[PDB]
Amino acid sequence: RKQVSDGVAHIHASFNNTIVTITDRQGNALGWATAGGSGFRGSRKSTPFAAQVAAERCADAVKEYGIKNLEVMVKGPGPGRESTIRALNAAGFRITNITDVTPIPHNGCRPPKKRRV
RNA sequence: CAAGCUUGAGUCUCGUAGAGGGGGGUAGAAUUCCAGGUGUAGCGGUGAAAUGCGUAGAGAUCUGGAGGAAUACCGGUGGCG
Repeated sequence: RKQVSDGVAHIHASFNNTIVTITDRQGNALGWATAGGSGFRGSRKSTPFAAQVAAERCADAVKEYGIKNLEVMVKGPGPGRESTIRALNAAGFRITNITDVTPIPHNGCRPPKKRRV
């Protein structure tokens, strides 16, 4: 548990959940928190409020590392794309960059079939 | 039947556009898998769940590798056959 002061907030904003992982510049994870692990199951898990409290709890899992400036890498179409960024900025964090890294295949693999719901 | 004619039908000259066809090569993004680092209790999924994966360390993230398939943007009641 040494001091970093330079982190990256990897937000995995899926349709069903939101996973926030704070790593250093190299990519080694220091702490993480999810919407499902913050007391939300089912319908409450895929909400911007659950993502916000997950970003709040993940920012507390790295208080021993003393991060002052951290990057934001958003990935996924689900809710909590901007809610986690707001919850990270409100937690006393200097957001230096925000980046969308959602994977886009250049017409690669075949996706599953449509749901006849 | 015989001889014609050039307007139908073709040949030649010079260019133009095109996912037209057959063969070979190669590029990047992504999925999956394998090995390793960080890291910890969830992940995944749904109307809600459960089956399923996960403390034998999953999911997340980072690095390297393997393999196959299809070619985002261009891209368009656009083009060729």
